[PDB]
Parts: sequence; structure tokens; C-alpha cells
Amino acid sequence: QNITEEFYQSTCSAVSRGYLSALRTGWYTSVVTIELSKIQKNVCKSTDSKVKLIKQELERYNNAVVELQSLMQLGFLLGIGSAVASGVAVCKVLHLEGEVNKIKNALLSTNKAVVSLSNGVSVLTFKVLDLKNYIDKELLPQLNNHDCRISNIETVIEFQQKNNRLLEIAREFSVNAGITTPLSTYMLTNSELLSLINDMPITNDQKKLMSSNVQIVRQQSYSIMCVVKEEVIAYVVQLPIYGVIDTPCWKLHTSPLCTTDNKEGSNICLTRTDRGWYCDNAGSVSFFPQTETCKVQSNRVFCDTMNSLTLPTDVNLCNTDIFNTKYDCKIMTSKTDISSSVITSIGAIVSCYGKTKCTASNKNRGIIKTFSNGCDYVSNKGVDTVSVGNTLYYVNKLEGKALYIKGEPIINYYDPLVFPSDEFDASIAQVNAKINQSLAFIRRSDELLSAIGGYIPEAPRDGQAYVRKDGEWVLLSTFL
Amino acid sequence: QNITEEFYQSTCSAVSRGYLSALRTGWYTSVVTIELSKIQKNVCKSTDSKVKLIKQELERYNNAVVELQSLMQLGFLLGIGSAVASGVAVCKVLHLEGEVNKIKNALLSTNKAVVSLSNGVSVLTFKVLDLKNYIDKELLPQLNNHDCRISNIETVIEFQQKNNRLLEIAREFSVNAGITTPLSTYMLTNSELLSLINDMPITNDQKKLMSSNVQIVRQQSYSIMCVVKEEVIAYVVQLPIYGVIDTPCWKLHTSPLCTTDNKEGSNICLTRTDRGWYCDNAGSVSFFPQTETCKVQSNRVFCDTMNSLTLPTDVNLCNTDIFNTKYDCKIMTSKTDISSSVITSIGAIVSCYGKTKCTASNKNRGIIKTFSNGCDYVSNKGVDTVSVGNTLYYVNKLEGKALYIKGEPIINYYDPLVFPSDEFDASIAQVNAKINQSLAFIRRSDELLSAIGGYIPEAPRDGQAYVRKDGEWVLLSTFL
Amino acid sequence: QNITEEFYQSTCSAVSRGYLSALRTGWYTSVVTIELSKIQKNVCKSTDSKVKLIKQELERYNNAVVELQSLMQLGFLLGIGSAVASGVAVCKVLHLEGEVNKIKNALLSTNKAVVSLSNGVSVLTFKVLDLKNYIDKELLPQLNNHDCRISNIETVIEFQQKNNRLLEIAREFSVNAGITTPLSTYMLTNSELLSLINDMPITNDQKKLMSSNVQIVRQQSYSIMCVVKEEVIAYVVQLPIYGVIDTPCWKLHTSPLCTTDNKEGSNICLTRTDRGWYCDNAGSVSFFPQTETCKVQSNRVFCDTMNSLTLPTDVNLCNTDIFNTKYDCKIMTSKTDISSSVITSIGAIVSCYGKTKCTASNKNRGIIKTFSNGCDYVSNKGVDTVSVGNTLYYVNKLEGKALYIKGEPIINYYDPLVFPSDEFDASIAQVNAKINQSLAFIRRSDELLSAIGGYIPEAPRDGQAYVRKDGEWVLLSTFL
Ligand SMILES: *[C@@H]1O[C@H](CO)[C@@H](O)[C@H](O)[C@H]1NC(C)=O
Ligand SMILES: *[C@@H]1O[C@H](CO)[C@@H](O)[C@H](O)[C@H]1NC(C)=O
Ligand SMILES: *[C@@H]1O[C@H](CO)[C@@H](O)[C@H](O)[C@H]1NC(C)=O
Repeated sequence: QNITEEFYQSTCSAVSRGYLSALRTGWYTSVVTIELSKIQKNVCKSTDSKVKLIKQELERYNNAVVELQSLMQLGFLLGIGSAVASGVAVCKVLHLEGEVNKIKNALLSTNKAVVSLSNGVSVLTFKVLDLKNYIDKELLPQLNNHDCRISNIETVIEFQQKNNRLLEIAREFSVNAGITTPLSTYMLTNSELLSLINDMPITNDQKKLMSSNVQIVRQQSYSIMCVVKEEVIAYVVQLPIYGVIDTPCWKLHTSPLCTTDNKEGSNICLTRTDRGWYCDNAGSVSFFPQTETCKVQSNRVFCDTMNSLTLPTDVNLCNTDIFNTKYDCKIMTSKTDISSSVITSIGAIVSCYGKTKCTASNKNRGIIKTFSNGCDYVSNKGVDTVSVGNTLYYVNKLEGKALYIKGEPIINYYDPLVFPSDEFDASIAQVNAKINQSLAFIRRSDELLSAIGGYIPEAPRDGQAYVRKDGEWVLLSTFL
Repeated sequence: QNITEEFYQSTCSAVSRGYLSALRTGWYTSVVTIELSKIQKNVCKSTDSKVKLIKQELERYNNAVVELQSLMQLGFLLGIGSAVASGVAVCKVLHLEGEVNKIKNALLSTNKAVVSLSNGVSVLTFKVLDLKNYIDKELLPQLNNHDCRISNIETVIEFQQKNNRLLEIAREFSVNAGITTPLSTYMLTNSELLSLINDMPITNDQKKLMSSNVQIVRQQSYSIMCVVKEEVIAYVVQLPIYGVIDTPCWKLHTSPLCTTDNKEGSNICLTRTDRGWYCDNAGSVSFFPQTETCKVQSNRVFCDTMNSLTLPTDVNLCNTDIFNTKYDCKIMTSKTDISSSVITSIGAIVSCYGKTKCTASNKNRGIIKTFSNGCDYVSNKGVDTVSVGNTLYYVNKLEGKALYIKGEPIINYYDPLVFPSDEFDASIAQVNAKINQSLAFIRRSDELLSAIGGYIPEAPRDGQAYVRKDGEWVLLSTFL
Repeated sequence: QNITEEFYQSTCSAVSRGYLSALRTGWYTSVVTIELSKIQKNVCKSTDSKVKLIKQELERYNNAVVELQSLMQLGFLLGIGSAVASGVAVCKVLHLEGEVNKIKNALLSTNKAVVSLSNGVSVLTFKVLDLKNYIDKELLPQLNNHDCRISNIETVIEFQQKNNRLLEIAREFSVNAGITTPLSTYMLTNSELLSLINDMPITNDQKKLMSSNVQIVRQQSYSIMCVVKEEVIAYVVQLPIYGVIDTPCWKLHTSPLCTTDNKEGSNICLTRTDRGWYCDNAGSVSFFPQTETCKVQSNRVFCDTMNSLTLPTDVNLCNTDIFNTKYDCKIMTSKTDISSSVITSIGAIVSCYGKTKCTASNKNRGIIKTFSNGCDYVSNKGVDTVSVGNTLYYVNKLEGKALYIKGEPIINYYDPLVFPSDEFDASIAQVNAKINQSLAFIRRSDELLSAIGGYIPEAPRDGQAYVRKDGEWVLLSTFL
């Protein structure tokens, strides 16, 4: 349940209410370390089958370290940020001398530790893979300085399992130029990520939201490769901070609104263009025009403020009265009376124009409604699909309450003779100004062409003097 | 097969013909189940290596079922659908009481069966993995209860292969929020997909088309995670239904058409904006403006009707007569005099404007044609690359038949003084309408200048009498 | 690497300079091969644990081979190319009789060989996996004709590792319809790709650039599945050729520029539309509007000319005098008085409008500057974050040298009463022509209102002669 939808016949637009916000407002970065036992390329040449599997698996280990070494060497009008600017900024700190040793010394006896860097930022540091101890204690002593021996075959399988994670990380960074998203299992496992969330400087509400939407947290996180230095692989994990949680959100759907009475392509159209996600935020409204950068899990909407606009609350007035005087509502105009459909949360908006067939069908009953020329709406209660032309759209089967708000389509208030049908992105006031301006020039020019009757024309230019008499020019010499 | 291409010099456009349709018109959903053995939260914990490897593999099995458990908790005037709405509606029914048991009982004796759900929808279900059997029969008995013996090392290797597909399925769903596309081979293998196509309620032509294009079917398919209930993982696979097959298709290529005789930046430009794929469909024409949403295999075109517009058959007149009165062909206008090229199916359109070098080369003979200012066309016969400015274009090496259709460029019909060169998405009639209102804006000024000529200004005010002589006021006393 | 940046207050734009070019000019095609040991179902029925593992792994081998067989059978005005046209043409030649044998013979004695195809092109050829020798010499002897025995368990692990690369190649090709990008390490490992780079027909400077930026090469390369015939799997790897290196490059950032003097939506807005990358190339300027099609690695900028426009050197005049007469600078107009921010290389542009709170902060001192209404700029020296409304932007901490160039906002030169705020993609000269047509209609109408106020009305019609005196008609007979 939980969802309600309002359809406005007057503006061919629908609003779905009942969603809860989870907006990413900031970032939080932690450094992930992997201890290494580097070089020791002195191969002992005992050609036993188990020894060459360990050695050829040791090469994969050497290649993984070298690969990572070579690495450290209304959609418009929005803002343009840098998503990994915060995470790249801490990779710059790890390049300084002694900083790697600072975190290496703090992780001497524990897997997790907070390290204060020279930049004045205390960063969480932890270690996920300990290949240094397994190689130098369970493999190399049996191999390097004890006459080249591998006793059991399980040590081969055990070594390729502990090495597998290092190979996948190098493999994932190599095909993403050192920056990966989403944060994969190999970069950070589920238990590790749950542990990191539990230790972040965030609220209990933020910890609870992240721990129950880990898969969404991954899609909004980055992994940034920093340095391979002093037998340590360090990469930064950039986690999202949801500073705005549990505020109401609603999505606006729009569809073309045209006249159905003019002849052929003489019909005019208008469409609201401010579609996307809206959420209350700090007395204002955040607008997310690109619906693709928002993830919806049940009634919870995960959006990024980097792809948002701050708007005043008066923007909601466009839903109920598009001609309001507190906010100028954005629209676009055209003459293309083409049919289309928009699938909403719990219904469908259908714009039927021309000879196009537009219907709404049911899996057990068949076609249950044939739309007439105009912009109509239907909910998912009883309907399962909608057809417009040769396009079959399935309808979301989420249960909710739909409200049909009747009203006169606003396109009928405009005269097609003076209607600017070439506005890609205008507004109500701009359309009114363009009509006021053109009708003023027509009115003013006609008032001048009629106000030039009764004025005297030029007299003959023949070197003679002329006086005025009976509406004509007469020679002055005639009167003397 | 035999692809032909006609280049229309009059509109700087080309139409590639000879293609056959394969239009996705609907969806087919099926339920995929994986039988699980219930989690033994803490099995034996020995120090034997083979038991250790088995123990670590059981943990990965447990982590995969937990990660899936926490998971169930001209294209701007197109319609907006919900491509996954049909599959998600099936996931809803599976959450209901006993619906998972209804399929679990229907799949005890067969790897596949049709199940009638409470929603009245009969869906095809099938069992895809054999893990509950391999564990409880060959691995768990010699390890559960009060035992801890892993006999052969082959059971360690065999369990890794059995369990690998499950880890990979859980791995994809975790980094995709439970909705993946394309349909990977872990979600459905090649032999399982061929088996599901052979059992779909479709004709033999449709089964044959899907079978020889399994790669494309995956590109237009989805995998949707539903539930983890009663020791079985159920997810839905959403398969495409190609209801329109073997109808002719053609592709339209367009390029800027500018004058070359005007001076500096006074040249006017025009461009057809209806690029994309067209296919006959139920007495109408389906238009796909986003070429990236279509896939081409030999002479077959796989498009999705969701990203299409349903147009009348009269839209074809825009290739033979762009000024026809039956259909208003879409164009855009501009002033920019810049060069570009359009790689077509068996040739290349070149728009050379300004002081830019435009070239057609052969890899063995070098430059073989230097284009002049204007819009020209060249086929791939003896041509390997095209060069426009600083960009090198490779041409397609598909053999075909190219027909050059001579004709006057329609940009020469327009007077530059009244040409509206700022239309982002207009049409032929909309430009003529703006030309009409611009000419009326000129003849209005010509009707006021012809109505003021000959009128006389006021004579000097100085207490003297003035007559009219030679277009000037002369004192009356001068003639006394 | 000295990176500098100038902020142009007049146009609300910044230009970051100091980068070096690496432009993808052409393509290079190489053929990668897998030697197969096709193909036997003759599986002897000895049910040994080690033999059954080889049976299952042999079936996976057979499945991958069969799975690959079914595979063989401002940016809206840019040009349209075929990105893999050159790679597909090489696949075409590999279908010809004997072409695969030519490659297979060239690879009998070496893993890398140059082969001359029948179309004249000499192509590097790489054999990356030799499963034919391993199966027929190490595995099949003791099975096919030696009474069905698997001796050691190391041949089970060794064959699984060798077959692993073939499986991943088939899986990656199966979910990408035989065309993949970026180039994964399964299709080409780091050393194999390096081996191909340094044997290409390119200079040493191009070899060094690609060799030290292997991860970028993968992001700009394609793998194309060609053929599976004569026990060989062949796919073409299409690699970039960087024909233009080390030339200067600069990026342009633009932000909306609005008046702040009017009330509510009475203000007008202007924005430069030519944001993106620019580089010098052969005496012109290559422009890359889609910033996502360029990759930056420290000082270097890797762009693709296919997504570029070749512009004259006069385009730089838009940065110094946007009202120049040589090059017409493109802009867009609106009435949207909305706030946003653009993060640049070493700073941040802030467009603050309305009642929005705009702020630049430091991690140690908090807010250090509060922007006022208008378009302002701040550098990363001392600034870590910028807040515009409810959005937080982290700034890039790259050390550089920023220059603030004071200048009058060009949005102030326009009269809002005649300003066309409905231009999605116009230019300085195009909007001056629309203003010129409205101002000439206002200039002429006022030149007539004052001209009719000085015209003389008709004299009395009473058969008497009149002369003009003191602005009145008086009788000529009075002066007799
Ligand atoms: C222009 O708008 C004003 C303000 O409402 C109105 O008084 C006037 O009549 C309008 N002019 C025309 C020609 O519509
Ligand atoms: C332009 O005017 C002519 C003559 O007045 C008329 O025949 C034609 O239909 C008009 N075109 C448009 C698009 O209004
Ligand atoms: C506008 O008109 C003036 C003269 O009335 C002319 O000098 C100017 O060049 C015109 N503007 C443009 C952009 O042509």
C-alpha cells in the first residue's frame, strides 16, 4: 500500500505521493589496506606438479601487484559536480612520505584503527586481506629455505582461494581506470561493509537505513585505487552520507495536451516539462529532473543532491493551478498531435490524438476502456496493460488510491491563430508575454495606418507658388 | 542480404532498405527456482585442511543466500514505460501465502512444469540448480550430525563447481539491486534458454527466430529477484515476445544541408530530424528514433516498440517529396556553417562547408575524392575511410547497391532575409508559417511608408504668410 | 604539470589550461586466437572421481565452443560514425577460405606473428590460449586410447585453470552480442596487450604513451567475436591509434548568467553552450562537447575525434570578447532565475540567484565566504566545499594557479522588454537579429507618431484660397 496518486485533467499531469526521502548530501571515505610480501622471485626449480601450481599461482600474485602498481602512475540547467573529488583528495594524502607507515603502524595488532593524517583529518583505516602472513608463514618457509617442497595438495587450493580476492580487485580496477562503481563484493564484502557502516560518524537512523539497503549503498559508492607502496595496497572507499531522511517525496508525471477540434495539423499542444522527483528539504524543495539517477526501494527514494535543484515550496502550486501568480510553471509548446502513454506509479496517463487506437486491457477480460481523443487517465485497479498505437505498455501493480481531478484542459483557452507553437522550454508567463507582445504590435500598427487620412499632399514642384482652396493646390498667379 | 541505399541530394538524406523486422511487442515471464538445503548455522569445525576448504565453501553458500534474503525486503516526445512492470507483478504474487509451496510441489517430479497461480495466470516454472540434493546426499551426511570426515579431495573440487553458479547469481543481483539486464548465462544457460523458447506459446517462426539469435534475446531480457522462502530461491526471467516478424524495415540517415553562396556566416542550414529505424507494422509505420535501442544482425533488425512512435504510412512521402501536403516532414534550421559526416549502411554522407578539407580515401591509393562545398555522398565501393576536418571515419564494408538521386538542395528555395534560422525542432509547414508572418511584418512596414510619402510638414510660425513652392514654404510677400 | 585557470566574470565561465592531448585518430585491428581440440562425445564410462571431474570440465569446454559458434551466425550536431566498422571488416576477411589456415600456420612456432591478409592489410596475430596441445598431449592420451585413467589430481586443477579463460571469454561475449568494451583482461591480459602495443606500426612516443596508460587503452578499445572454424576461435581486438599527442588542451566550464535587478521571474538569463574539451590539432581546434567521451589521467587528456567538431582557431575569441565579429559564439537564453554551481579543475563557479544561500567552506574554519546574487568564483586554495542551496559540492584539491578576470555580465546589455528568452541553442548574432527586428518596429512606429503630430490638416472647403500662418489656415484675400 502507502501510495496515493492525483491526476489533473486540466494539465494532463499526475503526482504520486507517499514516498520517503533518502538523499545523499555528503561523502565519507575510508582507506582499505592489503598487506603484501613482495618480490622474492627466487624460483626454486623442483619440477613437482604441486610446486609448479604454487609457482604459477605466485606469478598471478606478482602480476596482480604489478597491474595495480601501473594504475597509481529538464536534464540541462543542472549543476556539474565532481563525484570522487572527496575520495581522490585523500589519495593525495596517502602519496606523501610516511603516511603509509602511519597507518601501517596503527594496524600492527588490530584489524581496525582510526589514523590522524597530516591534513588534519582522522580517517578510518582497516585491513581486509592478510596475504603477508599466509605466504611468509604457511608457504615460503616450506619453499624458500627448506629445499623446495609442497607437502599437501590442499595448500595449492588454499592459496588460490586466499589469492582469488586480490586477483578480482586488480581485475576490477584494471577495466575501470582505478575508479569503480558500484562497490563490488570483492572491494568490500557484506560483513565488512556492515562493520564500516556501524563505525561511521553518523546517526542511529543513518546506520539503520544503510544496513537495511546495503545494495543501494553499493550503487551509490565508489572505490578509488590510491597507492601500492611499502608492501601495502591502499584503496579508498567513498561511502554516501544520507543527511536528509524520512521527508515526503512525490513524483510528477506529464504528457502532451493538445486540442482535438482543429483541422489536420492545425491543433496546438502544450506539455508541463518539470517532471521528476520532488522532496521536502530544509524548508525548500529538491527537484530531481533525471529520474534515472534515483533508485526506488518500496516507498523509499534514494536520490543524489548533486543532480538536484533547490526550489521554493510554491512550486507545488503548479499541480493545482498552472496559472498561479506565485510560481511561473514551465511548459513546452508544439503542433505535433502524436499519441503516447506515460506509466505512473499506480496508473497510466494516455494522450490519444488522431486516428490512433488507444486502449486499456485486462488479462482476464481484455480491452476494458477505449480512450477518446484527449488526455485521459486510468489506474491499475483492474487494468494490467495499456496500448497506444503499436506499443503495449505494462502497468505497475502496486496497490494504492487514485484520485481523478476533473477540469477543463488549459490548451482550449488559447487561440491557435496567435499561439507560439515553437517553445522548447518556456513558461506560462513567457507564453502570455509573447501573445501580449504580438497582439500589441498588430493593434498599434493598425491604429497608425488609419490615422493618416485627411493630411495634405505635396503641391506640384514646377517653380510656381500654390495656395490651398477646395481641397486642392491652385496657382497663386490665378488670384492676381 | 541485399541492402540497397538511395541518397537524396535534395534533402541531404539517405534511406537504407532491404531489412527485416523483429519487433519486441510484449513480454513472457517465467519463474526460475533453486532448491536450497536449510542453513546449518554451525557445522563441524575441524582443523583438517579438506574440512577447512569445505567449511569455507559452506560459508560462501551461506553468505549468498543471506545476500539474496536481504534483497527481497527526436526521442524527447516518446512515451515513458516501466519495462520491468510485468515481471515485478509476478514477484508480487509469489510473496503471497503458499504460492511458493504451490510451485515447490509442482517441481518435485519434473525439472519444469506449468503452475496456475491465485492471480489466474498460468506461468511456466522450472528448477535450475541441484544444490539441495548434492549437499544433503553426498556432502552433508558425512559431515553433519556428529561426524567430520572429508574423504576425497575431489568432493572439495566438485562442490566448488556446483556452488559457483549460486555465488555468481547472488553476485550479479547484489550489484544490480535485484534487476539485471542483459540476461547473463548464470541466470539462464544457453541450453536452458533454448529449452524455454521451445516451450513458449509462440509460433514456429518465432521460436526459430529466437533460437538463431540467442545473444539478442539476452540483450532484450531481464532477470528479477523475487523471494527466498521455504528453502528455495525464486526469481523471474522476463523474455521478449516478437509479435512482428519479417516485415520490411529501412533506416533514414540525415545530415546538415547548408547554402554555400552566401557570405561568411550568412548561410542558412536545414536538417531532417527524423533519423532512425522505420518498419511496417499493422498498416502503420513504427518509428524508432533512438538507434542505440535497436540491434542489427545481418539484414534483421531487433527493436523495441516501447521506444517507438506509431506513425501513418504517409510518413514515407518525406523521402520522395519533403514538401508534400499530406504529411508535415520534420526539420531543424540553423546558421552554423560547420562540417560533419554520417556513416550510413553502405556509404557515407559528407557535409563540407567553409574552409574545411573533406576527403574520401582508399587504404591502398590514398585520397581518391576531394569533396567540394555542399552535401555529397559516396559508397563503400573502393572507399575505406572518409575524412572531414580532423576526424577520420571508417565506412562500413557491407556490399550493396547505392543509387545517387540527383536533385536541387531544398535550402536554396528559401530567402535568407526572412529565413528563421533558430528552430530546434520544427517542420516544413511551421517554417512556412513563420516565413508568412515575417513577410507580413515587412509588407506592413511597406504600407506605412507609402502612406506617409508626399505629406507636407508645418510651415514656419513667425506671423507671416507662407505659400508652397518647389517642396518648400516661401513667404507670400516674396510674390507681392 | 602547471594547471592554470581564468574565470571570466563577463560570461560566467572558466577555462582550465595546461593539459596535453592524446586524440584517438584511427584504429588498429589485431586477431586473437584460441586453439581448440574439437570435438568428442566419446567419453569412456570409467566412473572414477578424477575422471568424472574431467568429464564435467570437458562438457563445459564443449559448451563454450558451441556457445561461441552461434555468435558468428552541444553534441546533437555531431557526426555519426560506425565505431567498429574497421574491426568488423577484418572479421569479414576471416570468413574467406584459407584465411584462418594462414593465421593458424603463422602461429605454429610462435605466440605472436604478423600475417598478411587477402585485402593487403598486415595484422598482428596473437595466440593467447593453447588448449589443443594440452588436451591432446597431456589429457586425451590416458583417456581416449589408454583405457580411461586419470593419474594425478594436479591435471584436474591444471585443466580447470587452463579452461577458465575460455569460459570467461564465452560468457563475456554471450552477454554483449559478440562486441565488448572496455577490453577486459580475460580478452587480453596486461602483458599480451603490451606485447601488441609495442609491435604496432606507430612511433616510439605513441608506444610509450599507450604503455604507461594501459588502463585508458582498454577504455577505448573493442573486442569483436569473428569466427569459430577449423578448431580455432578468432576475435578481433580493435585498438586506438593516437595520431595527435602533446598538443595543448583546455576545458571550458560555463554557468547560467542572470540579472538580479528585476523582481521574481522578470529577470533574464544567458548561458554559454560550448562547454567541453578543446585541443589544438593541425592548425585548427578540435572541440569535444561530450565530456564523458574524454578520459583525464593527471596531465593528459584522452579524447576521441569521432565525437568532435573541427573548429577554426577564431573560437578562442569567445573567451576574450564574446561580441567579436569573426566567430559567432553560441549561447542559450531563458527566464529561469535558478541557482547552481559548476566544479572546475582548481575551483568552483557559483551562480547564486533568488533567495538561495550560497557558501564556500573550509574543513577547519567552516564558512569563509557567503556569495551574493550573481555569478562569482572561488579557487580551491583554502576552500574544500561549496554549498548552493541544499546541495554540497566538494571541490578538487589539485594544486594550480587561478586568475579572476573582472568583467561586466553580458546579460546587462539586453533590454528585457525585447529579449528573446526562448532560445535553446542560439548565438550572439542570432539573438541580435531578433532584437533588431523588434527594435526596428518600435523605432519606425515612434518615427510616425511624431511625424503625424507635425502634419497639416485640411484647409476649409469654402471656395476660398488659404495660406499657412502661425499654424492656421488664413484667407489669402486678407493680405490683399
Ligand atoms: C498586455 O498586458 C497588459 C497587462 O495585463 C494588458 O493590460 C494589455 O491589455 C495587454 N495587451 C494586449 C494587446 O493584450
Ligand atoms: C502562407 O500564405 C499563403 C498565401 O497567403 C497561403 O496560401 C499559405 O497556406 C500560407 N502558409 C502557411 C503555413 O500559413
Ligand atoms: C542591427 O541594425 C543595425 C542598424 O540598424 C546594424 O548596424 C547592426 O549590424 C544590426 N545587427 C546585426 C546583428 O546585424
